[PDB]
Amino acid sequence: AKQHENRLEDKDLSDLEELEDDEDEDFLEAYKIKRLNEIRKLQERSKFGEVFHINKPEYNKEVTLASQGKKDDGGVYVFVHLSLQSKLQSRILSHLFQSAACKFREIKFVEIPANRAIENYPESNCPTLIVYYRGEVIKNMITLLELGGNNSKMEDFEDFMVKVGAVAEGDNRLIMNRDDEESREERKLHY
Amino acid sequence: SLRLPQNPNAGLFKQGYNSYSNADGQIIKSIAAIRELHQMCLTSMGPCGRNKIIVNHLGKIIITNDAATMLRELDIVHPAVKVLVMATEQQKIDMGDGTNLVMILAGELLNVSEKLISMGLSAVEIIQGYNMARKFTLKELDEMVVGEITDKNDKNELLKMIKPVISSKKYGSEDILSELVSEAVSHVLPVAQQAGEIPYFNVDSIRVVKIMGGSLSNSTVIKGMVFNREPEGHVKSLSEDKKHKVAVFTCPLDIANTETKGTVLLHNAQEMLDFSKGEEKQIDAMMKEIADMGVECIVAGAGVGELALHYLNRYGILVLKVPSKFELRRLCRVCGATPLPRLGAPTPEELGLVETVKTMEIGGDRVTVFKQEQGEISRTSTIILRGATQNNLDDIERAIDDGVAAVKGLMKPSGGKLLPGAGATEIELISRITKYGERTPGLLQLAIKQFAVAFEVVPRTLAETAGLDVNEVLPNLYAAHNVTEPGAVKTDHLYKGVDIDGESDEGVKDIREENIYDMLATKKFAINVATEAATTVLSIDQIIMAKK
Amino acid sequence: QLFNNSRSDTLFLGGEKISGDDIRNQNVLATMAVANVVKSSLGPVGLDKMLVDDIGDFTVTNDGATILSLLDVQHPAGKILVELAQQQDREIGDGTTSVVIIASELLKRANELVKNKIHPTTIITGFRVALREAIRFINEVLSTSVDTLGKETLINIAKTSMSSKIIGADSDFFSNMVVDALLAVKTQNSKGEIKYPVKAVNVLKAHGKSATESLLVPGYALNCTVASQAMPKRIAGGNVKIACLDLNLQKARMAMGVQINIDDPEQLEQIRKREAGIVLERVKKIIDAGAQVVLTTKGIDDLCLKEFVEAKIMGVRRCKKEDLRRIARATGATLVSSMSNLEGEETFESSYLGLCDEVVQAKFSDDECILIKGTSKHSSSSIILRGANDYSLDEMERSLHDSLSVVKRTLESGNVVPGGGCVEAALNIYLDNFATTVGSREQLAIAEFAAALLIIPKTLAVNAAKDSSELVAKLRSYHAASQMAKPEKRRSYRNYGLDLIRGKIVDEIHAGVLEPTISKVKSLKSALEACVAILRIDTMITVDPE
Amino acid sequence: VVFMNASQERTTGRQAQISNITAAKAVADVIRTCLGPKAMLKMLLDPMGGLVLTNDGHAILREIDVAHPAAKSMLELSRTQDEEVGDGTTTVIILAGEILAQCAPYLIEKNIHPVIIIQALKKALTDALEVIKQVSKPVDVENDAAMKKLIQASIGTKYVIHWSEKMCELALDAVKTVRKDLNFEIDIKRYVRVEKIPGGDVLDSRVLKGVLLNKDVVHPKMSRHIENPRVVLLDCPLEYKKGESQTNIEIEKEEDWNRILQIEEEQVQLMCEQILAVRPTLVITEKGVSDLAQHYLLKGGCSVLRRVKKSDNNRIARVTGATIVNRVEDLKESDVGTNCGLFKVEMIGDEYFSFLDNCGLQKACTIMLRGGSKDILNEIDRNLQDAMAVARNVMLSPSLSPGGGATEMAVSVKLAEKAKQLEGIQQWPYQAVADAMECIPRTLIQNAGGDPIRLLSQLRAKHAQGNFTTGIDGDKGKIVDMVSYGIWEPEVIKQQSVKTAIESACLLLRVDDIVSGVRK
Ligand SMILES: Nc1ncnc2c1ncn2[C@@H]1O[C@H](COP(=O)(O)OP(=O)(O)O)[C@@H](O)[C@H]1O
Ligand SMILES: Nc1ncnc2c1ncn2[C@@H]1O[C@H](COP(=O)(O)OP(=O)(O)O)[C@@H](O)[C@H]1O
Ligand SMILES: Nc1ncnc2c1ncn2[C@@H]1O[C@H](COP(=O)(O)OP(=O)(O)O)[C@@H](O)[C@H]1O
Ligand SMILES: [Mg+2]
Ligand SMILES: [Mg+2]
Ligand SMILES: [Mg+2]
Repeated sequence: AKQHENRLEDKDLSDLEELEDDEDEDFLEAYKIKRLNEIRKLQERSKFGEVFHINKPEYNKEVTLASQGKKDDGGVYVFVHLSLQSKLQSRILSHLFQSAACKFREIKFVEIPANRAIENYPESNCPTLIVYYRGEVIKNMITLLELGGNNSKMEDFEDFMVKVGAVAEGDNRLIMNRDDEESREERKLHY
Repeated sequence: SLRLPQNPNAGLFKQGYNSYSNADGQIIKSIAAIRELHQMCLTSMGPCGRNKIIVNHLGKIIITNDAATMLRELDIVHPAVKVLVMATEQQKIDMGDGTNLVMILAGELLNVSEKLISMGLSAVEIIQGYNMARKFTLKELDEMVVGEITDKNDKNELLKMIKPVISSKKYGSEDILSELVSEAVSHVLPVAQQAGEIPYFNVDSIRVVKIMGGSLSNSTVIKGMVFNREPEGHVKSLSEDKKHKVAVFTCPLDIANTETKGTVLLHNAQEMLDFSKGEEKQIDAMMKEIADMGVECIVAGAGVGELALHYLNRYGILVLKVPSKFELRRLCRVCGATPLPRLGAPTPEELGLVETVKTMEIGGDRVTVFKQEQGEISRTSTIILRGATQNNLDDIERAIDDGVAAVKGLMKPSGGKLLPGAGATEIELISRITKYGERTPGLLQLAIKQFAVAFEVVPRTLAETAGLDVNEVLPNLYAAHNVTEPGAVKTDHLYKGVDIDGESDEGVKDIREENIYDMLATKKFAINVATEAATTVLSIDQIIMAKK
Repeated sequence: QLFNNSRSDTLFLGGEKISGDDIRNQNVLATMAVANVVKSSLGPVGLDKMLVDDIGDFTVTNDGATILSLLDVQHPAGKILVELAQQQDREIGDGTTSVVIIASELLKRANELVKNKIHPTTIITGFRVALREAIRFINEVLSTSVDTLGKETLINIAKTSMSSKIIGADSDFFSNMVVDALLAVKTQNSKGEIKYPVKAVNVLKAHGKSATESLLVPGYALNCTVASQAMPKRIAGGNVKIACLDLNLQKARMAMGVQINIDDPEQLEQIRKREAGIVLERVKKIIDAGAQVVLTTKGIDDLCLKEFVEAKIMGVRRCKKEDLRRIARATGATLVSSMSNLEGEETFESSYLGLCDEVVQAKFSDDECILIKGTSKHSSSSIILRGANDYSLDEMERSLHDSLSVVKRTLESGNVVPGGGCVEAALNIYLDNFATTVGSREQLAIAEFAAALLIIPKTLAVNAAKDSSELVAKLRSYHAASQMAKPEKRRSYRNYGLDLIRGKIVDEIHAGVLEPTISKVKSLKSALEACVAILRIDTMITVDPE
Repeated sequence: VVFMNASQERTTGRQAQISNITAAKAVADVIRTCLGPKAMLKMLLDPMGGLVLTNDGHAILREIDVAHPAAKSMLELSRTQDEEVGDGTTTVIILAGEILAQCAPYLIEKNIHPVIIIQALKKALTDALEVIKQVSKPVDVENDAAMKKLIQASIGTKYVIHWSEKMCELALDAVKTVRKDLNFEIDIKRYVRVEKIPGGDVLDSRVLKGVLLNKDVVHPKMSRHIENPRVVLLDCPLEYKKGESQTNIEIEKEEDWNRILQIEEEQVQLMCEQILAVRPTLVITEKGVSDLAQHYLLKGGCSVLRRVKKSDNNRIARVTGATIVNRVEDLKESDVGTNCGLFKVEMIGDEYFSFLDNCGLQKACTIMLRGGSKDILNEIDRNLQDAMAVARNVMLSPSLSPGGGATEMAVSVKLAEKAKQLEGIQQWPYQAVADAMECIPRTLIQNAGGDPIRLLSQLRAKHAQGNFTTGIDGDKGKIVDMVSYGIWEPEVIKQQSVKTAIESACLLLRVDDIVSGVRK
């Protein structure tokens, strides 16, 4: 049953063209128009793409209004970062935000100093990662010992975005699914 | 493609029924199924054989080195293996000797048949091959026989008979175990020399009573018998000579009650006064006729009343309980009494003769002894077998049954007709049967050849169990039978056999001076029933089972 | 053993508590339970075993190094013997099966000394004085390996390591192979100290003819496939240049976090061209250097393959880091991580290229291997093992890998001693006379230490399915006269052991079996240090996981 | 306190060897009837659902998952025999089973050690290769008439013996095409292509030296019949290649966006103009092709075919001699293929097929097999792999031996004469090797329906006279010499069989304990 679904489900618009000579045109082009429409929706939703270094008055808008988005429940995820330059984990998490911002343009990446965020915040609890969605806090994450701590990598951060429902599991942009071209080249030769 | 049709027209029979044809190597599997329990028999043949623990579902354990006994408790699934169980069961019932051999041969004939069926020999020719080998095998056993007993009772001749039999089951020490049997065999036999009467012997005459404690050296041979009974009234050493008399009654020592509604009836006080004293005077009057005959011990067959017991121990008459039929019949054969169920006077001709009845402590419990003397001998003697472990008592007791079963082999045929043991009788048939294959033409010669190869298991087993390398001990023994033109005419190369302990090389210093031999009657039916075990398994080409 | 003890009676521990001689007995059964699988694998008469992973996959193994590593044991006392088998494989590389049996019997034989109210501190002291007395006796009885004018001090050494394997019958053919292999891959370091890097030779898992017809390569064999099929497979002629590169040769993006931005669209195609051109400029200068064969750690894109196919260059992708160092070391080249120099310019010099006589690609049963032979600067070697399947060759791979470690030690240290349990039986006669001299309670410790050493020659006879006491009694008789030899050679009744194929006691020097003395030294200390670790434990405290 | 998560219990002693040897016998029983010319066929139900109808040993064993680990050593022998030669796979399994079956009653009965048996098999293997070298002889390799009967030997077991006259010419022309001069025969099966076309008739076939593509032209104006085609291989896509740097363009002026799409057209225009610098007529590319690039190639008549596999491009290169070049700037007249002809696209309703034909000695071809079903196409395709597999060894080495049980009987007769002459402890297992070679002749006889007890009895006396070429016929079961009929095989098949059979027995005989539960 899955062998028929893998022709369309496991191929993007660039990979669907492989089956142009083999499979029927009406079977293939019917799905390419569907996948083409999904690509256009992501382009319209790409309202972001760099870290929004904000300040508090604005928090009451950027962090929360955005989380409502269109309010068609067009919700928008907003990853906040209570930065603290003295901590080593904070500078690591700041690099992950800019790296993920260039890839996931639909998700908003927010950064602010922790001293300016909350009155007399504990410095030991920093860096803090909050995830808003439709005005509600989906995840109040603590320091990155859960995500490896000092040895945190980009692969661990992208895996966390899938757990909170920010990115799909089978997304082609994730490093877990985005296999290298040399990897797929060896598979075709050994097939 | 995803699923087969799963054997259509299978609803002809039930789902639990299964067929097993000769194809698909299933006859090889049946030979392999025999090979599972056959290797258990390899460690259990010979004097160095090892016993086996068999824990039943009830928990009753029996330790044993015999096959017919061990196969009774094991529940078997394969029907071809059950042929060996009933084949060895037939061996134990008829002759009581040579069961490991049945299994060992009927298993190796199926082993060498694994090579014959794989070569392409038809099953019909295989049965014809072993049958023609069987007729030549039984013929040559009568030809190469040497020695005979020629005397029913002798001290030295019985050592040649019993000792090689019990040497397999619980070898231990030779003299202390052999003397207990040879002494007991002489007691029960009706010797009667120079009369022309037919001899007679019963397997049920010699019986062993198990008593815990002591050691094997303290075992004695009792002339009479023994039970674990307690006298009711009083105990008596009976130091009075001038022998007592014996009266056996099968009915209980009590008033013979009416079988149909025995109930009192007293119409007036005159019968009430006399009914209590009438039972006392009636029971006393019956004891007067019994007591005047000079009897001092009565063996009862069932429960004895208290009023009858009060008048028996008045005159010092001993009471013995035997609440069963066979326990009462075995005692009459000792004293030679004829029981009568009536409560009257025993006849003087029917009264038995027993000199003394002692009560001593052997196993801590009360036992009653009936030792006779040299005068007025008796039969159905017992053997007091002392030991520490109850499991060892069971296997030694069945060794006496095998030894007593070997004594039965002298009565029916014309004589003893002993053969050389220690593999000499098996290795000699290999050369004779091999020469027989060369004389006969046809495709059956390979069946005759493999029949000789199957007989190598007896010397190969005794060499393996003895802790020796069979590759060097076996071909060293073939040199005694490969030889020719050697000096002596009166040739003594037939007594060469394997050796369990001792000199290197192994051809034994004859089985002679050693005084170990085998019986002809055991080898005849053993090869007959072993060939029938291989015949019925090889002749069948399809097997059908149910529920498993 | 009998029943479980009370669980924290007025102690208040979350886990289990046990004490007394019960846990000491459990450690003995624990060391004996893991040692029973090692018993049947000892000596040439031992048989192999197979471990199933519950997925169909299985592997045949004789040595207890990887067997105990695969057997996941949860009892921590058994883990020390598991790590002891892995420890002995790293340093010595042989005798992993013997330390487990020796360490288990030292604990088993010392278990009787525990219930005699001999303290473990006194027992190990009696073992340790027996140890250093045994090491000095081993240092007296051993022998140097130049030994004789003929070699065969290396042909005979291989037979001991090659015994108890599937290819022990073919050890006569493989004995010449291993000695010719390690003498080719020698090196120089520390101003005159010769070294022999183990695993430097390439063990290929080939299938085909047989283990007897395994051809020894006079050079290194690279196990990798060709990139394109239209390339030349065979390159003849002398002085074949070898280029060893590691930089990234496929087309890659810009720096790790930069973004390309341009206003004028006219130069948008030009920046695309130079990114495609800058990678081909590196390939242009290699062709100017004239490298016939080039090897790369990373991939090779199709933009580079067209230049190698045109100029008849052998480009091979998917090389590994540890291999190319041995290619450059053998062929005489140097490892090139990037093309640059102290000056600002970028170029490639001909001195970076190696030299070899012949390079041929061969295929055998779906195994493409590039045969590089005739290295001018330094020689190399590789062994193409051939058998039934890959899992049978894993035993042969471990058999060869252990053989290199044994032949490594006899050249690093010329002193050797005979096999067959000779030194194990000789120490018993030496320690019995020493046990009486010391007097007090250590006599039983030294005596039972000597009795435990006899388990090595006893296991050779038990696994042989022969009578063991006759061979041990005859070996005891000859060694008993060695201490009472009465010197004046006529110092006979020494250097004898068991011959299992015939079942006689003969001279091991003429039979052709030896072992280096350093393996006996490290095995005894590592076996006793493991015995010290188990004997000193009194009570266990197992905490359940939260 | 288990001490072992992986089989704390053990099955040691002799019972493990009974399970090993009996399992080695069971794998041979399911393919005992798969030998000789009257051999039967088998069917396998894979879990994916793709059925296959097979009689070759390698296809039977590889598609059967076995739970017994000791048996799996026997399953891999046909895999080893397949990749090495590709013929004679069934004989290795039954021969290894008979060696293990014959060597079974020696540890049970004689209690002889396994390592003594290991020495016995090596000396028997040394003598087995010696007498096979004596029985073998050379023949002429260049005689095409002689090569037909040798290819017909392995074909006689399979279904296509009825078309043996066509199959020999089909395989002999194919193996000679890929053959070249330089182990003196370095050609490989990977160059030989075999395309399976359902439908047609197996009698109508031919060996076309080319590469059969399974797709249509991309534009309808292109001519499907070219007299003098010119092949040019390419790896670059004709589409616009997207840069991996993720370049973003800041458009401020209005003419920038129009100029970008004009530069896109100008790049494809300049790229197509460089293709026409060498004026080709047939272009091949392994990647996509944009519709913009199709129009500019119409003026030159450059027929383009897209999404071609990487292996097919190499096969196109060896036939036409074209060089694979990625960039479009480095096209020269030498890069353009030559000596090609007969480019024609035959119309078939299922799929479009394009032929190629020739007028750097490496060559390739494509065998177009016609049949009645896809499953029997795999049968005839595997027979082609067996048809060329028997032909490689006669070309590699000129050595050659008889077959049909005669060469195996010659090993048993020679070993039996010296078995009594040895007179040692190893002679008992040495006799088992001589008895182990009797299964093959026996198997052949049994399948044929004859009585093996008397046919093999006179065969012993026949070989005792001093001849070796006397075998057993598979149809009627005579003792006629194989020189008349012509049953001959290479020497490499029998050499690999006795070597793999002995080496597999040494692996399995030295096992005494079985364990599981590791979960690596
Ligand atoms: N001490 C001994 N020396 C040599 N052979 C013996 C010795 N004891 C027994 N045997 C042989 O071993 C064989 C074992 O016979 P077996 O079948 O065990 O008798 P049973 O039927 O009583 O079990 C005998 O036939 C005998 O020849
Ligand atoms: N041919 C032989 N004769 C006698 N003893 C041998 C022989 N080969 C090996 N041994 C003994 O076997 C012991 C261990 O052998 P080893 O090669 O370490 O086995 P493994 O390779 O399984 O670790 C050595 O101490 C040695 O005395
Ligand atoms: N008509 C025949 N007459 C005699 N022998 C034959 C005949 N056909 C096949 N054989 C024998 O059977 C063998 C079958 O070989 P093949 O089918 O190629 O592989 P496998 O031996 O694995 O089945 C050949 O080696 C050949 O000697
Ligand atoms: Mg008996
Ligand atoms: Mg070793
Ligand atoms: Mg074939």
